[PDB]
Amino acid sequence: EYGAIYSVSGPVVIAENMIGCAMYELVKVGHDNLVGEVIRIDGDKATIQVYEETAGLTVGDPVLRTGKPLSVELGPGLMETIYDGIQRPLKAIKEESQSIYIPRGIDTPALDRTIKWQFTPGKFQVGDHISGGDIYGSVFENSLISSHKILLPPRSRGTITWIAPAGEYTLDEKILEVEFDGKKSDFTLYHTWPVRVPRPVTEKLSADYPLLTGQRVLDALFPCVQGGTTCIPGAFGCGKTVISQSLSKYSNSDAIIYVGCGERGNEMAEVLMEFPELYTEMSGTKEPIMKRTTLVANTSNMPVAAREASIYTGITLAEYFRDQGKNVSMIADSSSRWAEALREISGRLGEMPADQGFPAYLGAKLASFYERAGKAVALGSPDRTGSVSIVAAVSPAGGDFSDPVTTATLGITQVFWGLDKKLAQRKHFPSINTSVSYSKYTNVLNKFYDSNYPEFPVLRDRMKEILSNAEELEQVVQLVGKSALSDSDKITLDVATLIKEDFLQQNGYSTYDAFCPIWKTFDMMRAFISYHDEAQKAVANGANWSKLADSTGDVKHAVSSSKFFEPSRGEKEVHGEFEKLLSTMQERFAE
Amino acid sequence: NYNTVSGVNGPLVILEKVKFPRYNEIVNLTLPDGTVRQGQVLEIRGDRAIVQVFEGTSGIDVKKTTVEFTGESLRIPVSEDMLGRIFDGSGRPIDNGPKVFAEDYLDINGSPINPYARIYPEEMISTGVSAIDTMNSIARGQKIPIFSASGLPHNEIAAQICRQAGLVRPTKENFSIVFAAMGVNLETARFFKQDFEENGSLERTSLFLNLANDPTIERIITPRLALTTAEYLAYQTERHVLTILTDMSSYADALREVSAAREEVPGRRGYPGYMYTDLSTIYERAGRVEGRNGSITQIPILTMPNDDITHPIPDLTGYITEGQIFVDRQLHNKGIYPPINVLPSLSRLMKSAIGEGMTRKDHGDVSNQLYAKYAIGKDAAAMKAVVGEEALSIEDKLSLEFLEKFEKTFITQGAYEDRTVFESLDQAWSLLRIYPKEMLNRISPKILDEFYD
Amino acid sequence: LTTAEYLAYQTERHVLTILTDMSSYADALREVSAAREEVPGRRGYPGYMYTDLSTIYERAGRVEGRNGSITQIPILTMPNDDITHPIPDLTGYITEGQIFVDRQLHNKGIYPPINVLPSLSRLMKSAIGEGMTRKDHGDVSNQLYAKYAIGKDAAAMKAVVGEEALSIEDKLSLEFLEKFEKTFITQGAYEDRTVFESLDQAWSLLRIYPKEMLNRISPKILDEFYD
Repeated sequence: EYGAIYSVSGPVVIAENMIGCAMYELVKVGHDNLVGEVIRIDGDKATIQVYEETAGLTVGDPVLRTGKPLSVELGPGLMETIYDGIQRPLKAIKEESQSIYIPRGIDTPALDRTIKWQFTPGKFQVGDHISGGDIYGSVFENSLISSHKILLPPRSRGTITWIAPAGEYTLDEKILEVEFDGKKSDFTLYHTWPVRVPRPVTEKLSADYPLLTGQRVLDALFPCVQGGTTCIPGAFGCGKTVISQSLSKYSNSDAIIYVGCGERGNEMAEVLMEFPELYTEMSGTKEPIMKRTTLVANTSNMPVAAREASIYTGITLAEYFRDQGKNVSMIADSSSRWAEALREISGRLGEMPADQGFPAYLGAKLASFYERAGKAVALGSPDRTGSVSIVAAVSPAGGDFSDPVTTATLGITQVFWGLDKKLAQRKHFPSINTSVSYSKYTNVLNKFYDSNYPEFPVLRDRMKEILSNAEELEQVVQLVGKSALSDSDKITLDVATLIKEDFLQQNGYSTYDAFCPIWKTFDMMRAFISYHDEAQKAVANGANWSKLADSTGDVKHAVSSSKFFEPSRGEKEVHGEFEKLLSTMQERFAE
Repeated sequence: NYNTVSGVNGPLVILEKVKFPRYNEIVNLTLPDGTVRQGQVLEIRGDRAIVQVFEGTSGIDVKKTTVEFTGESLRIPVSEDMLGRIFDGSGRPIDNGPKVFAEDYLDINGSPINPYARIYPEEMISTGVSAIDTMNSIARGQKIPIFSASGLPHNEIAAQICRQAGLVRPTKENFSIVFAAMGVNLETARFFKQDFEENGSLERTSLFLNLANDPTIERIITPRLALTTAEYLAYQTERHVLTILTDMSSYADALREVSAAREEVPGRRGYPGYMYTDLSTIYERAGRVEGRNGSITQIPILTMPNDDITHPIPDLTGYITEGQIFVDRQLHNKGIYPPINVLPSLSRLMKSAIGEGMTRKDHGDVSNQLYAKYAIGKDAAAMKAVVGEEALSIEDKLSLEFLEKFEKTFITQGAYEDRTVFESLDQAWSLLRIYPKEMLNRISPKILDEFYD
Repeated sequence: LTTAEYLAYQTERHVLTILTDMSSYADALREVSAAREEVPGRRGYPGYMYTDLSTIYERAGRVEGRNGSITQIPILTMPNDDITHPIPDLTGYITEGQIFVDRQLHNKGIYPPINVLPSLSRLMKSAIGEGMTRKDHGDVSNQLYAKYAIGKDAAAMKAVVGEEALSIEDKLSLEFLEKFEKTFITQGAYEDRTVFESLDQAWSLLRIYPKEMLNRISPKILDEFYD
């Protein structure tokens, strides 16, 4: 039944004859059909909360209700397309309306209906048993990734009747006619899924498959597997953007879904301008990073509902890509903005706050957002394996861990890698605290890495113990003195100082240090461990510390150069250098 | 069955054209989309009724929804076939097994044990831990909690407890436990699953698992199902019943969520005002019944927010349950085996299992003396850290080395390694032997002459 | 705001926005929010204040394809001389950088009291350099700021052990602090000095220290500037 606004108080508007509509349901208010959301419902008069401007909406204007909740369009035409908090293109809005401002109440499709695509039936015929997730065809979408698999939408099971494949069609065209127990039914290449409901899968699993960060320290200390969860600080000017972009470009995941909550205009504009500038490095040179990825941007002026729930839409799209059987990753910028917007939404819903101005559903929403990710097997005949790696940043107002955002971020994410501004102010590489860095995925990742015989865990824990002993030595150096220690302490301190330069630090500006392969980092840690062990063995061989430090300089200079010279195809070349380190031991048996 | 519905606001429901509704009555809600969601009645006034939806009011039509009201109170299909099979927070099978045949239909609310019918705590048990033996004793059938912090090895240490429980207890017929999770993590779910599988008790134990992905109502109802199940095991089944409940923090925050969703007048720290009694619902259910075989031993696990032991969650936990076993973040980052805080941790009945006739007469006095040496060692540690190493007394350094050794040796044994109570008493006598003759003022002359080799 | 908006997207001209007494506008917004008879939030302020400021400070920026740009620099009084104030906390994470006021510098009978520690701007990276402001801008700014900071540390240290214990960098920072405070800090009431006058006065005032006394200076800059 068509609704009619009988009351308007501020942003909230109550409309009668809305009994047909449901709770938490989207609606078009006023004669302009402005975007809105239904909050409560009393009989035939439902109370709706408009996310847009309430100005211009008057009495007597028929309000049409969607009768369902907020959703998004998954399918072809989605990739290489920028979107807003409301899941709307800014570029297409500026191209169509040709205006520098965005009107309130305007509406446009998320996916382009003006884009024709060439589709072809892959593994689905007429009469074959298929279900939700089962591949109904294949159509080339991006210029980077392989043809996007168009599958029969969820809750649809039957025998195929009329197939429109192969052929050229748009996103508004039905690519299949399925015959179910409900007789004749229509299915298209494009689908629509609720933003509040995560994408359905066949079976859930734990992620033992490690994701390559491309950074040495990121993959070594606090590694995040594909499907895994990782957290960091959202401090501006702390160089979070560089680490984020380097992570997105060097990611081992197939796709990346970037979702911002809110921020200053300069940051959002800088990201918006610098996004498409990245180029691919797979097949020589494919398309830009913006083509095989999805972007949802919402500024501070955007609605709060388009903030706290934007992460839900982005995660819905990422899980939709994870429903297609491809490993993906979800990046979230300034989650504290979605949390504060959730606080304002808490003030708007009348829900009594819990602590520090946080809503009641705090723990529930955080856990729901953190548990939607992971590596699993999607539903359907396809039986393809997929993953979704959640990566979040929390930027509390006071910076205190007592804030809801901080406790929730530390609690939900099983892996926490801290970014200290002082560490970036130390004239070093990407900022990470050596003391506060921790991850709970160490056991499973270590046991899984034993399959490929790539064992970091031994050298990781060893270098950790070395960094700790060096930390105690540093605490002692500021207490008594630096000249009063033993030989082992000096070797540990020197190894710690050396590890912070040629090992841990990797410049993304260089060729070989931009993305460090598993073999590169493993060989670096192996060579470092070989040098430290050779020094420790030489300490018991009767060699002087000064003479050793002077003679073994070549081994250090050779080990420091293992971070360059591009491609790691010749890792054995490093092994010889390691042997040279052993030769230093032979040099320590002479002088 | 009334097909008439009136209003919907947030996560709740209101119906009309009905009468004689029951408090906390089971009600089946059939939505417009065909979705069948279970719900409980909130209040009833005249021809109007108000109920709460477990699955939420999301995606539900007002006039197109139908509802069948059973009218009976909260009802669960309890049986003897629950052992070895896994159940979800919603009661539905998560083990992908067939329909479970119910032996008896009983209220999940649980019935308070009559005081005269209540039997006093007795005997003893071996948890495989020296701290679960020496410092704070654990009676069989008694109720003691575990207070941990977020990120700490709560699940792993608890796993050590559940794994070493039935193995060590016989040294004081295998022990049967019950696993319960309310709004818990998938990672913790996998860890607990692998733990219960490794213990091999999965066949002899039952599991009620409510995922965090599931609703809050299911998490709050999981504890009730576990209460009725453990009650049926400790009374009807007449077997030794261990009760393991986890993620009390999630149930607490969810309780605050339900309390705020009704916009009710909140108490301290935003929780419910009936919280003392709400926790006491499943808390006071533990104990022994005179004349009836078996008992229900409650070993709950909760997580203090921001690792704060002064938090209202832990305060209310101590105010509800009697005694608790603390897990400190201070000793968890020290790298030693599982981090029990000697100060905060205490037992409900530590005098029941001590003395001759139970275990030995060398237990309790040694506990008081060791606790004294440890505390004196802590104060002396602060004093030593303040003034200096040459500024502290002899007792200061002696108690310091004694506490350090007590932490490195006595406190550190192992998770999969279950230390017998006798080994605990021997290692304790050897730890106390490190101290001087005049060191222990809490010990008797006979025990002092006996313990020294 | 609409007035500044008309001279940017339509009229296409360079604009600058300035808001005075945002605290009074906050109390006014408090009465206006109470006009809906809603129960106020913490310390008598609306919970939607984040969005209220979000529709305000978002009126500044540069537009693509439009020559005219609008810049805004608001002003607000911190409550009871406290940075914990809801106003300061709201504009803190929202706006880029903050210009504070030192009550000590205003009550000492000196010029504009912006504390050098607290003074910061996020767009300072794009507003300096060759072709923007000057090549002597950023490095000498950091050097002067470091001189004032270390000068304050030396001010406290000399207030402890006395002036007889003054070290090289300590005394250098003492003179640098006294100078920067009584000269660099001093601007004027109606007085507006050019950026060139700023760079020149900066190099000249920092010239009091030797060439190696500043570790905040680059070699190329030191060779192409100092004269």
